[PDB]
Amino acid sequence: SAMSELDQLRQEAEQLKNQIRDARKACADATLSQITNNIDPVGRIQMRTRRTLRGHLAKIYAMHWGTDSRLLVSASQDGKLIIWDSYTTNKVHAIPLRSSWVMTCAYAPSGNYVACGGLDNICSIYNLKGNVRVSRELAGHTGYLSCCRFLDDNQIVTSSGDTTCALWDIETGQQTTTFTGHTGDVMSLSLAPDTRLFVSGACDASAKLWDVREGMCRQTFTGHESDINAICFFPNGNAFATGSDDATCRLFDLRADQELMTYSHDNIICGITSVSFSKSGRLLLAGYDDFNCNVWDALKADRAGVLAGHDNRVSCLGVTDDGMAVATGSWDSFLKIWN
Amino acid sequence: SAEDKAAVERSKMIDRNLREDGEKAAREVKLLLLGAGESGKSTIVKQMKIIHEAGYSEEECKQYKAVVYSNTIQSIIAIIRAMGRLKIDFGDAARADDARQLFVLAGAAEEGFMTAELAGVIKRLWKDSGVQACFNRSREYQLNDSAAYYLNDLDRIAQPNYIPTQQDVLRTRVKTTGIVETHFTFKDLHFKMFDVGAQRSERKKWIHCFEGVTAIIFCVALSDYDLVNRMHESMKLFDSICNNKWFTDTSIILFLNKKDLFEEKIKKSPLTICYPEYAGSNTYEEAAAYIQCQFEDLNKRKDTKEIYTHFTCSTDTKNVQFVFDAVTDVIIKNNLK
Amino acid sequence: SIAQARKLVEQLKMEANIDRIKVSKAAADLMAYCEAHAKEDPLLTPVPASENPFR
Ligand SMILES: Nc1nc2c(ncn2[C@@H]2O[C@H](COP(=O)(O)OP(=O)(O)O)[C@@H](O)[C@H]2O)c(=O)[nH]1
Repeated sequence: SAMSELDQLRQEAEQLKNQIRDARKACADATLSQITNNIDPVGRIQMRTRRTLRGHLAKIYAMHWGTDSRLLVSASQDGKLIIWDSYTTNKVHAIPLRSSWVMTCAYAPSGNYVACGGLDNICSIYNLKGNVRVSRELAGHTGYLSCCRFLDDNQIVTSSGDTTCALWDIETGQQTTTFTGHTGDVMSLSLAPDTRLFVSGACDASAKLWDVREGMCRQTFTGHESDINAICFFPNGNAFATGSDDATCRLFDLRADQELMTYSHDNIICGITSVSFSKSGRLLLAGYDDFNCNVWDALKADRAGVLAGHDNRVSCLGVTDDGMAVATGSWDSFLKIWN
Repeated sequence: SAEDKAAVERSKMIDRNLREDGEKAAREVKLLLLGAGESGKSTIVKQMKIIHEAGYSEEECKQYKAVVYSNTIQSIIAIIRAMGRLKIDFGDAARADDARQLFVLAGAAEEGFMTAELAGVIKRLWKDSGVQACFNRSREYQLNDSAAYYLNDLDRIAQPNYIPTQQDVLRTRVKTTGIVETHFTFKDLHFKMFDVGAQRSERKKWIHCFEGVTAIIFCVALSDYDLVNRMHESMKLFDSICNNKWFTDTSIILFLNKKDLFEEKIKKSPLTICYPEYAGSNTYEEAAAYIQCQFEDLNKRKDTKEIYTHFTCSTDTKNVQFVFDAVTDVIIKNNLK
Repeated sequence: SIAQARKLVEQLKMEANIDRIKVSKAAADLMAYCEAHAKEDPLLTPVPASENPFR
């Protein structure tokens, strides 16, 4: 009898899924590649290592630029957070972590704060205003902390291996809004420019758009054949790109509620650790497990370049707000600023 | 290019400090505790502190006094709850009053408080023949292995001046989601032991973070064999861990734990519960070895990797001390060059 | 199984009722944004080697 009611609910779910698939197909009159055909390709633009940041003793699992397009932070499993001056390569701060296992780091837009987290299942907030000491420790995630991003100094959104994201009130130190409905580990998150929305990558091979204020999933994006390790918003906030273990990058549109484009190349089989757009959004940068970082044309779906500075897989990427510099980080313990 | 040199000087100060931390970090042996919940991982970490460090002094034990009370209460409560499911009546009908008063007094504090009133209630319940009959059926529901340990010692624990012994502290049960790290020195060697604790996720994503750690201590509870299958569930996990590509150069150490329970339990519950194809006699020695074979056969690397197996009781400071001495030797022998 | 099966069905309904725009319009808007800020992109536009901090 319980099965009979479950059979109904299954059949209804199937019907609804078919409707969405059919509604999305009705939406496609044309494709992104078709409409951009007259657009002159980027070509091949060669970049170079303009800076090499040394002093990390282990794998670098994450990094985040400052909003001033100068300072940046990095998280290594050596048990250290390091704030760098990218111009002079001077180490501004070295922050000892109570847990040497750290999978992410973030830099507050005000520049007053920095966050990090990992297998300790905690997002730790460090105050940068002599030396640096921790301000807040936000607990309650039962899974590992994969990613975190500041809305402002009082608000941060985190994602975890317990399949949930969260909105935190840092002042109270309490979780404000909990985001549920992912069936797998959430590897990454990205806020919309206006911080009205944010998207999440996960091990369920799906990306999900969440409402920050009302605390709900709006849309769900699929088509990836493996885990989504990275996610990033297109500058206008109407689109986002996803990196994955299926070796592919996928551009999704919010209004169209579907996949616009796949960025992948035969002979590229390795997983993708990180993604970032350029300032205009024309260029999509992706960190790979093959030690490289490939530069894709977002509109033309062609590779505009390649970056190999690293002897180990590239774990993370970043692009300055001014779009002047590209930062890579890796398991080879080194950071490289490209221009 | 003058006044900004002061910043460069601070960078070099930082740069040297990283070098200093890095030198000392390289001489530290990194151990990784794995295995299912309640396998004894938290117990062993405590033993490392007990054996190779100062251990637990009076003040350290006093911190655990609250947890001792909590574990005791949570134990007797679990039995009472099971009495309903198994249709087991109280020996004395008046014990239903204590059972209610228990749940009421269990509500008085979110921490473990212990007063004469609560002690009398738990004691009278524990002595009751109905509760004892439900206890003997504990293989049919979730219950602490330290349950009878605390409840039989209740008269001592209920004391006003009571302080926890080191055995009391070892027996306590606590669940932490966050990874637990500890440091100690043995034979001039520095150790970092890592317990993932309760990490709720798909292990595939965080497993590579531990690539290159010296050895893995995988804890398995022998007594889980007759419980609903927890043993077969452990084998699946170990099958994944031992044969993992990330652990190739990592020494795989296998602890078969709670051997004290298993030896007594095998007198009643047959191994055929867990392994129906088992045609052997039910004896502590044969059955324990059989289980060992089941876990070791899971190795697909047999020509390359070796599984170092031990039969351990983790509450026994002496037995752990002896076995860890063998663990130390394996690390030295297996990795040196 | 769990009664959460109903919640998913309801979520699918929320997934189901939404405003959906034709791709070509969404695609044009992305092109429009790119071309608008194309001159402002330092990776696309080779900013003078004099002014860039890394030289
Ligand atoms: N009877 C008995 N109990 C044990 C033994 N080893 C550990 N325990 C107890 O069993 C429980 C489970 O141990 P725990 O440290 O919590 O394991 P973990 O969940 O994997 O971290 C603890 O309460 C220990 O006190 C043993 O050899 N015999």
